[PDB]
Amino acid sequence: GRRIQGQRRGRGTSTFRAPSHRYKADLEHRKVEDGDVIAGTVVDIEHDPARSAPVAAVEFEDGDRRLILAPEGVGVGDELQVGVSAEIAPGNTLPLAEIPEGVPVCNVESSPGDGGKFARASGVNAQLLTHDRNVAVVKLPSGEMKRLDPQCRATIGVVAGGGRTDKPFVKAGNKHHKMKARGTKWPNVRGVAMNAVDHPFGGGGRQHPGKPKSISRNAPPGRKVGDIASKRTGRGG
Amino acid sequence: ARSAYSYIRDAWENPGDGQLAELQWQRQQEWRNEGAVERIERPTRLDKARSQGYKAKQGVIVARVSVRKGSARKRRHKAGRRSKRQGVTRITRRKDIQRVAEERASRTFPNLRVLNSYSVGQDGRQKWHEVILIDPNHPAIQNDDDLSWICADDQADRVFRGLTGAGRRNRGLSGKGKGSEKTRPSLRSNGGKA
Amino acid sequence: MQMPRRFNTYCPHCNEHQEHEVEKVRSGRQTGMKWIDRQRERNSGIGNDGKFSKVPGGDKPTKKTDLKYRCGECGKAHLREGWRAGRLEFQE
Amino acid sequence: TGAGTPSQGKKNTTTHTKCRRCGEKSYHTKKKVCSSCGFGKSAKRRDYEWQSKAGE
RNA sequence: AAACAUCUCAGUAUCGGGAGGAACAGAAAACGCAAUGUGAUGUCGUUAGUAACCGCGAGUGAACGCGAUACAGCCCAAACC
RNA sequence: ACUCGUACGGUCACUGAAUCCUGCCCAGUGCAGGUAUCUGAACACCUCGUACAAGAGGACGAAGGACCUGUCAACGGCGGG
RNA sequence: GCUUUACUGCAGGCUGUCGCUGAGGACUCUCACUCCGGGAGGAGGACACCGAUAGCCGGGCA
Ligand SMILES: [Cl-]
Ligand SMILES: [Cl-]
Ligand SMILES: [Cl-]
Ligand SMILES: [Cl-]
Ligand SMILES: [K+]
Ligand SMILES: [Mg+2]
Ligand SMILES: [Mg+2]
Ligand SMILES: [Mg+2]
Ligand SMILES: [Mg+2]
Ligand SMILES: [Mg+2]
Ligand SMILES: [Mg+2]
Ligand SMILES: [Mg+2]
Ligand SMILES: [Mg+2]
Ligand SMILES: [Mg+2]
Ligand SMILES: [Mg+2]
Ligand SMILES: [Mg+2]
Ligand SMILES: [Mg+2]
Ligand SMILES: [Mg+2]
Ligand SMILES: [Mg+2]
Ligand SMILES: [Mg+2]
Ligand SMILES: [Mg+2]
Ligand code: NA
Ligand code: NA
Ligand code: NA
Ligand code: NA
Ligand code: NA
Ligand code: NA
Ligand code: NA
Ligand code: NA
Ligand SMILES: [Sr+2]
Ligand SMILES: [Sr+2]
Ligand SMILES: [Sr+2]
Ligand SMILES: [Sr+2]
Ligand SMILES: [Sr+2]
Ligand SMILES: [Sr+2]
Ligand SMILES: [Sr+2]
Ligand SMILES: [Sr+2]
Ligand SMILES: [Sr+2]
Ligand SMILES: [Sr+2]
Ligand SMILES: [Sr+2]
Ligand SMILES: [Sr+2]
Ligand SMILES: [Sr+2]
Ligand SMILES: [Sr+2]
Ligand SMILES: [Sr+2]
Repeated sequence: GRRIQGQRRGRGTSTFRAPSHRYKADLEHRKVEDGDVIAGTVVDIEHDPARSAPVAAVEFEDGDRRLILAPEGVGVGDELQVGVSAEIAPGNTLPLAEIPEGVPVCNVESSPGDGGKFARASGVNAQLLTHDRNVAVVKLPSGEMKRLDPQCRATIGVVAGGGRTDKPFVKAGNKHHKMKARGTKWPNVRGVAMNAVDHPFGGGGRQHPGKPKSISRNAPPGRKVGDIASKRTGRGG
Repeated sequence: ARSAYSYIRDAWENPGDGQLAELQWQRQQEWRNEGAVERIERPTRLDKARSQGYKAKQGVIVARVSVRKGSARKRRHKAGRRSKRQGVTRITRRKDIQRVAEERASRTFPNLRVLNSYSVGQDGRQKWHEVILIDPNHPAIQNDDDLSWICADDQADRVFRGLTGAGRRNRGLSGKGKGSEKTRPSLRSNGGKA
Repeated sequence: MQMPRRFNTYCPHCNEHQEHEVEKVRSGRQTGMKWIDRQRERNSGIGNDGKFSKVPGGDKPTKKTDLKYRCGECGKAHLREGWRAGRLEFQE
Repeated sequence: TGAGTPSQGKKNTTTHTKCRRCGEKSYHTKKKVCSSCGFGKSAKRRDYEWQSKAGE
């Protein structure tokens, strides 16, 4: 047959790329020698096209102007701190080790110094649970218990823009606008609505997959469609 | 008495034992950080180099080359083929890696001509060979009784035409009798069946 | 059908009638060193392997007797044409 | 709108132009590659054995 | 191959790289008319559709030797300096 | 490539606004989990065979399968008497 | 051209084995190798990646 859409994606052609030339910046934590002698002032709150959430422009003591992943409750004029000795308040960044247990955090690093990987989306937050000298236990937004190096840096508080998902798009036109700001091909044509040549589910007098949808983890690209390695399906049981 | 050279030779008969083992373990670390073709002031295997024609003289250059290990790197057939010509994974190329290495080296030094080459080990993902190249335009060589032969016009790009020792072996030209019916005088003249 | 385990008949070796013992031919084990075995390895590779890609044929509804006739005095055996028989049980 | 006559009216783009190297009107001014001699693509001159009968 | 998969078409068409006036080969870890014999290498004639291969099908297919052409044999590495 | 993205994400699919609802079936097929025992290749190992090798057999046994379980807004099914 | 529990194969995925690969049926270590870090250094570690091969699945493809 022909390659399915999922295979066209990987070539990274314009149609599937994210409008990167329009993106502002990557909200990675600052790199500090030590001492925590780094503080800056929130000079402005901006819109981040890539995340549909707000971001804060900060001016640091040493003259560095950079955008930061903003937690909720951060405003212009406010002073932020980043370091081991940083104070324990919303908007500040410091290693998990220095963070007190039971404090909601965001933009948590995976490996000390990477800049933050976890909990960066609208209104989300990781929950620092357990401490230690060798392992910091964090509960990620998905509910998973993640064991992290206590040296991994994070930002106190939850990500700004929460509740974004609580309101429906109402119309296609709204979805449309959002999609134009992401690396995504939209709208979506169902597999069963295509010709046999274009998808495992195409073809047939009436629409219906001519096979079970749960596909094996080992299936090759082009065949891995539908419910991938589902441990179960439906709502019952 | 034994030449000092015979000691380098003897060490290399078992590159995985003795001091040589430790040298390689150390060296390869540096080699892995070097490029595809690195010119070097002196052969790692002196005995082998001199044995192959190397001389400490102007116009004689030595370069180490690394190449990715394994079989062929082929793209599967887009157009119809019979089971036989559908093979993709276990099919290997016809030129050994030493030969590929000799050519890359010669491309790097467009003006020099490949004289010979030898192996200097490998790790799990690549192989290294050192290549001796000669400057056919340098008078120190045009006047050498043992190397001036490589200055002839018909010796230009000799490596690309299989005129190298590694080239000749790979073309099945070693044997003078049985087995060379389709290799001598050339693979092409024998319809490419060797 | 029934079959006598032993009986008098002609032995093409002694060249005279003598008692024979009848036995069903038991398959001998292969060595894997015949020319055909070498050809299979030699000619099988990537893709279809011609004859070496074919698999075991079918079966006839009834097979023919596959017996050995052993002379009771010279100890040598001879073979005979077989005849279709659904079953062959020896008497004694 | 038909693919024929009506769609021919929209054609006013310049692509292939006189090539600096070979002189043929085959230098694609958008790709900056000559479809006839290879200028812009290769130092060597564009050539192929299929440009003639196999045994000639 | 009166289908077709091994096989065939064929190492052909076509592609990448490279030399010359011609290329390539070439002074035996050869041959093995087994010898008290030949003596670098191409090529031509023959050996021969022979040996060998092969759903042992269709088909594929040498070599030694012999008769010719032309003939030509040398240089390193190391030992010792 | 997705991605200057990180589960309020984005990938893969089905249905197709709101409203009231969405029953029964896990035997077959699919996916996933488990698995005492059974089965399960190669290398290494052991016995036989070979002054060696081919080879025959053995022991061990991964995924997988047998077997058990979960699962239908998973393929689908919901009859005759 | 298309389909599939048609024939035969081929990609691809999972899995064992050998090489990369080191020291003291379960284990410790660091020195290759991998990852994080501007750097110091940290995490991991003879595994993983990669080469080879074996078994299973394999209309994604021929
Ligand atoms: Cl969305
Ligand atoms: Cl060269
Ligand atoms: Cl019988
Ligand atoms: Cl002779
Ligand atoms: K064919
Ligand atoms: Mg960022
Ligand atoms: Mg867009
Ligand atoms: Mg749709
Ligand atoms: Mg349609
Ligand atoms: Mg299809
Ligand atoms: Mg439907
Ligand atoms: Mg419908
Ligand atoms: Mg010739
Ligand atoms: Mg035919
Ligand atoms: Mg036939
Ligand atoms: Mg042929
Ligand atoms: Mg011969
Ligand atoms: Mg001399
Ligand atoms: Mg509709
Ligand atoms: Mg990196
Ligand atoms: Mg098909
Ligand atoms: Na060169
Ligand atoms: Na063969
Ligand atoms: Na025909
Ligand atoms: Na046909
Ligand atoms: Na055949
Ligand atoms: Na004679
Ligand atoms: Na069922
Ligand atoms: Na058609
Ligand atoms: Sr980043
Ligand atoms: Sr970074
Ligand atoms: Sr369908
Ligand atoms: Sr239900
Ligand atoms: Sr040249
Ligand atoms: Sr073969
Ligand atoms: Sr095969
Ligand atoms: Sr039958
Ligand atoms: Sr239209
Ligand atoms: Sr126009
Ligand atoms: Sr170009
Ligand atoms: Sr050309
Ligand atoms: Sr002569
Ligand atoms: Sr509805
Ligand atoms: Sr089931």
